[PDB]
Amino acid sequence: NTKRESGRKVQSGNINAAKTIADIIRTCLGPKSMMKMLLDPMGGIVMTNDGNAILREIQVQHPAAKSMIEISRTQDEEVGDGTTSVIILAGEMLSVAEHFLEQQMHPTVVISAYRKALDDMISTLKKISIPVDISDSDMMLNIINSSITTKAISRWSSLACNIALDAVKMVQFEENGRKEIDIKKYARVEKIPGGIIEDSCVLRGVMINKDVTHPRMRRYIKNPRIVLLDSSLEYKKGESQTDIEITREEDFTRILQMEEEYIQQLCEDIIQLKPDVVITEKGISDLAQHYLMRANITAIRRVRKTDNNRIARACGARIVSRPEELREDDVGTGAGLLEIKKIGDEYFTFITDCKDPKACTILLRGASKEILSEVERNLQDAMQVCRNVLLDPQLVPGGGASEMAVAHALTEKSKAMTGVEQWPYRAVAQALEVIPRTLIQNCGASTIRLLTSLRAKHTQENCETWGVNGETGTLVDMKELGIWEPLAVKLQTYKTAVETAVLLLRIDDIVSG
Amino acid sequence: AKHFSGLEEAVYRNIQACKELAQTTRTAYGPNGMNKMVINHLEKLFVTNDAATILRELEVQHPAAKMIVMASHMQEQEVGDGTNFVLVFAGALLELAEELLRIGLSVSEVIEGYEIACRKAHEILPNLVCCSAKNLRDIDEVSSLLRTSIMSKQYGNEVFLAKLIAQACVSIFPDSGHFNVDNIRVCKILGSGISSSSVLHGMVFKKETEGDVTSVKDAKIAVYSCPFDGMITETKGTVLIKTAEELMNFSKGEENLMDAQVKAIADTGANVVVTGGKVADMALHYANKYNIMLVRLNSKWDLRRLCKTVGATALPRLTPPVLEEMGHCDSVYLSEVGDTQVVVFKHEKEDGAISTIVLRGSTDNLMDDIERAVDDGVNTFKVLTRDKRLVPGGGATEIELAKQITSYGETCPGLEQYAIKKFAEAFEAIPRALAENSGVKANEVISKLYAVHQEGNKNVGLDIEAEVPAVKDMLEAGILDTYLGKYWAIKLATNAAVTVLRVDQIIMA
Amino acid sequence: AEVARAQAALAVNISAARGLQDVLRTNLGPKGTMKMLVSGAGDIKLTKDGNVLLHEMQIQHPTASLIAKVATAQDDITGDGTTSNVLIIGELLKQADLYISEGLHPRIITEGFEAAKEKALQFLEEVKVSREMDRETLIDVARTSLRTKVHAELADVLTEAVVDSILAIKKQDEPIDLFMIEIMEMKHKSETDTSLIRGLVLDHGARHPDMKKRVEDAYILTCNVSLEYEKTEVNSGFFYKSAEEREKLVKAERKFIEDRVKKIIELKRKVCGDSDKGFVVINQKGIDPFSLDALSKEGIVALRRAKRRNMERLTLACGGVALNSFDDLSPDCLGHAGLVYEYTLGEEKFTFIEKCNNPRSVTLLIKGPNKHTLTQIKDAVRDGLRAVKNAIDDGCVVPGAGAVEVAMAEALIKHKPSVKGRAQLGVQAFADALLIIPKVLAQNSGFDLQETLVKIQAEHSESGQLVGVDLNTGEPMVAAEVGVWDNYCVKKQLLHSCTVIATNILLVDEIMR
Repeated sequence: NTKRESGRKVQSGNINAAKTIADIIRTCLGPKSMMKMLLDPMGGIVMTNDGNAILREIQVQHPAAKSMIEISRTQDEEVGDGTTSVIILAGEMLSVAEHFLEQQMHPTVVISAYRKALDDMISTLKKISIPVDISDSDMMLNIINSSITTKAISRWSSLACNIALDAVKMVQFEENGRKEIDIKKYARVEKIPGGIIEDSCVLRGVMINKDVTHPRMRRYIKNPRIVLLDSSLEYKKGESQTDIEITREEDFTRILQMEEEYIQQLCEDIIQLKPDVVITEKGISDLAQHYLMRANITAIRRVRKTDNNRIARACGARIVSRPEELREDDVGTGAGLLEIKKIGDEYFTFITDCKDPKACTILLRGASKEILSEVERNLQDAMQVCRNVLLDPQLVPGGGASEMAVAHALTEKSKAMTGVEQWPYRAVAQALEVIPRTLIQNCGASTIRLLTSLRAKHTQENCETWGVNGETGTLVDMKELGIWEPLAVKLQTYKTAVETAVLLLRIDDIVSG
Repeated sequence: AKHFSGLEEAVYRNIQACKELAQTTRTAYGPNGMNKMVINHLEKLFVTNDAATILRELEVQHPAAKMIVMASHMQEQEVGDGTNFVLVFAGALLELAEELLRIGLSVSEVIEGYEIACRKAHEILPNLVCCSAKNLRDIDEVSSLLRTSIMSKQYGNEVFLAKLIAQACVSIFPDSGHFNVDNIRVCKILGSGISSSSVLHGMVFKKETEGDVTSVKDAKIAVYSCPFDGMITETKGTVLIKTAEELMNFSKGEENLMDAQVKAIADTGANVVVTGGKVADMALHYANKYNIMLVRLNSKWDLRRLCKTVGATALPRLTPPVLEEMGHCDSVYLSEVGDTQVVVFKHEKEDGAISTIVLRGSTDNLMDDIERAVDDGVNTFKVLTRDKRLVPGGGATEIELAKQITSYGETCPGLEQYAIKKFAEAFEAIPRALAENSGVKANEVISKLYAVHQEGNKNVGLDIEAEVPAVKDMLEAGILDTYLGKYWAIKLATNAAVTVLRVDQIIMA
Repeated sequence: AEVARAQAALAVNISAARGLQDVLRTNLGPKGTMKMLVSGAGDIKLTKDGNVLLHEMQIQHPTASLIAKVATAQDDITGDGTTSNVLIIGELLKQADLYISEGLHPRIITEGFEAAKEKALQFLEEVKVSREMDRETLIDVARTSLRTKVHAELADVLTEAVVDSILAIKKQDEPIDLFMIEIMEMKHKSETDTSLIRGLVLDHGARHPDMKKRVEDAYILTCNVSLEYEKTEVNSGFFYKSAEEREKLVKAERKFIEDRVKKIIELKRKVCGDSDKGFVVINQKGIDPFSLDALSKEGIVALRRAKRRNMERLTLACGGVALNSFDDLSPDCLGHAGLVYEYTLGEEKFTFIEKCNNPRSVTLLIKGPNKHTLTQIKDAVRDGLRAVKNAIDDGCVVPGAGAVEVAMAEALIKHKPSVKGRAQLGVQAFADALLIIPKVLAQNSGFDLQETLVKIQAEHSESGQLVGVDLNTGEPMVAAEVGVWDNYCVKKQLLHSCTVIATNILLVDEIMR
């Protein structure tokens, strides 16, 4: 039902909820890290470097807590990294800004300060972004490696690199002129049991693992033609209930064969016309598959229409109703290699593809079946840096240097401009600075003294080319160090955080109905 | 269990058990046994004077005690007087061992000292081989040896029970080199005096005997729990008694049905039908005419005793016996047992392993007390069969082990020096158990045994010469022990004692 | 709901962890003591073995889960040392507490543990020296490995027996036993005893008057189900539910029985001649009386009650392959065991197979009438077989009984780091953690825990000697000269597993309800 509580009372409840989440993850981010331990209601241990995981498994609250879960999910879908980052930015800003500017009395001014800090931040952070080429691999090597060892993996770092770098670049969209961002579904990763790294292939195309699953279904054809239903298969696949009786005995026999009979009519069409690949979006079976194998034709099964049309561009042939319909080519070439490797009795068809939208599902191999999982996480971080570089060759040489760079930038401007804006703008300047300070907490000594040397260093030398690293907790030339933060993650994380902190300030009613 | 903390199980739980054990063998051990009242789940009065029985019946709630329970039970199988020993030696050693702990002695340093002492104790026991006697052809020699065992387990007629147990155990196998544990089986039949108990050999069925005789030499049996109400599996097992019209044809019909059953067993081989099932009114008539014995109304106990000896196997179906369900006995005959009519089979050359002592008493209360004396005395015969080494009477064994162990503290030192000493006192717990029975000072009992300095003779038994003090020769009185009895007891006792002493808190949420 | 943050929250974790280790402090060496464990299932388990005690039931905490997880990792690889593990982790925490409580960071202590640990793996490589894989040298390791698990007397009986099990390899060197595990348990006169029976022993046996007791040329055919039913590999149903049903079941067992016996007598004649070699048949179910008479007379040894676990081992030992039917099988594919003899002890029958073609199975026969004895002796065997197994695989073994602990501690010498002193906290805490192993032997034995330890440091100063606290008197000695050495595997896997666990505890500064 209706519950009424007004103003600053509601606005403290928001702080209370956000900051508690933000604190440990503020330590978990960086190249030093902590653990947020869950004590479960069923008992046992689960402990992560990611706050959302632990919130999900238990503890949801009305204001901030639900907002942090929802923004961070959008973040995973987008770039695929920085899920960690959002939550800290949103809570530190709401923490530090709200209290001093409410006692003074001005909520709506604070909302306008968030804009002025958004506008500043984009301009200054882009100036320090340094162009590198995406035709030079050795340059892209440095940036991609950092993303891996932010999770603290260095074993499986090298393997992630070689696959990801070439692969994302070949992903286009169906505008075809871009490249740029290759947001997930146009890039993917799927895993195959066991394996070892000598069983790993670089794959810049897409792999279908429900293609050639048998040693009597298509071997190697450099460019296949995939045949869509139509006039070489059918749309039908079901049982008939023209007249039915439970009383009838022969009814039980009729009904079950009617499924099987139908499948044989579909599979006889492929035999008579000769495809070399057929696609079904309905999803055939093992048993349906069998009849295709004597003609030596592969089936692709349990797919979807958006995947088969992108995959047709990739494979090197357009969508044709039957192998006797041949007209103007939408893609006449697209696959550079066809490769097939068998683990168990299941064959996995690899098909290298260059410069087509595809789906780009790349192979990976762990040391074991368990390790496929950890390897797949490292690639999700690696393919992110490829979409970042491919979008903008300009990226920050940050390393926590970047949060710091903006924080000091704003303090300088608040003083110059003067005006009624200067106090709320100075408040947000400081919120941003809490975060790189925590990185120095892990390293040792008086955090704030070290932070001061950064402050002097920003005006004098550089903002963040010479910045701070959280593993040294001292100033290090960040460019020489070869720790670079992906610009795309930092741009989006900072956009959403202002908005989620801005939403809570606007709220001054929580009802429960 | 429940949770514990501060290593409570060692200080606390060990002494709780000690006491629980105490005084249920600190007065029912030695030359006069003493009754204790146990009430079972089907409530009735049950008198125990035996260590192993009272623990089976108790539910041990202490986990500390439970080890000690198991070792008493080994000793019930093996001696039947080393079973009384497990408790008293073990409880006493922990009480004393607790004192040592306080001083700062570590739990395992003391355990070292108890173990070298036990090996040493065993070296003294061939100095406590005083005389050797063993005739298993003589009832006369056997009865004196059992006499101290049954004494502990009875307050009754010591002398008369000793002749009945001796008569059974010798007579069954006077040339065997090993004996059995279930070599004597009890039969517990109501009526008469305690000293009106007797000895038969072979199986006795204590439950009702009918049919009519027909043989005294052909004693083939076939064993069933299957009734003869109308249960036959060669044909249909259904009865018809739910209709008045049919029930009448069925009563008349039961006669002929019963003749088919009785023949069905016999022809393939039976003369006496062993029947745990029930024998109707009409059924009872056809067997009387036909002249085949019935041993009717047999409970599960009655049928199992029978099966184990002969190798006849029971089913709840009735079909002609195959050979595995057929047994044989040397004889059968019908004669009264204690002056109650029952069937008596003979076994003493068929396979032996079942003799019968009829335990009599006009109430079941008088019987339990003598059940303990015989059952323990079975296994005491099994020691005398294996060896002839004759160990003096109770409590006269115990002093000398204590004197030579005190020497063992002086010659060995170490941090084991202390443990050895309390090992010494712990053998004195047994005649202190007799001092506690006699209700005179512990100390004075102990004083006399050291003063005369006799080692293998002198102890304070239970007499009216134990009330105003005296000492007496328990070497020569018809009160004797055996070597192995004490060798087993001590070994398993020290097994039990040390291992409860190791225990530490139960770790749980 | 509630959330504990910062050093307060870290206290809640380390105090629990220290308390579990305190309880288990009682165990270790043979001058330690068994601990009584009762779960919620009755029965007295008397185990000093730390792995058994952690799994069956233990105090609830979040750290209860961690001490078991590392116990799990340790046991599986090495299969010793799970008592040992507990105590070092604890003592590490103690030291780490003093500094944080002064006003220091959990994280700086943690980093210094990693530096400290790395020097100590490297310390092992020097201090280790090659020792024989000959039988008597392995006695001296076996004597020691058994002693850290269980009490002195129990350790002594098993020394010789366990060595002969693992020695009967084919020069197949693994850390663990896989198929030399066979548990046979017996309630018997001897209160505690273990008997050596080489080769695989069978659970029970059948015997007849005519059967061949001693067989010198045994052609095993391994069968499963049964002489009760023809054409089976799993049992057929029953009929007895009515009066009429009983008669039928018995009557058609005659047909079933009649078909089966024929197969076996015709196969016997090919292989053996008439009776000139012996024939063994493995019934894993009931043996019917009719079939016991015929097989026995013929010269065929029937065996009654075998396991599926015997079935696996039997196949390796004889060279035969399993069959699940009683049927004819080619002479080629039958196994050969060159001796079969049945020792009937107590109320069970142990039929042995000796002259094993391939020895990777051995049998230890556990005596113990009492439940309390059986549990002690039997659980010592398992951790014992795998302990000695580590030593035979390992080419180098490390001196034992705290010999290496005191050496590593002194060498690692304070005021060697100077980098920030973040390394200094860790290397200092780790020195005192190792020295727990002296301390707990000294606690168990006479004299004060540190009083014996300073004499070990002093004797360690004299070079050419590795000095520790004896297991059997708690005094200083040259460990090497007595012979008390521990396998390499314990000592290597200890360091990796102790460091990780206790590292994570300090990383936890947020524990959520």
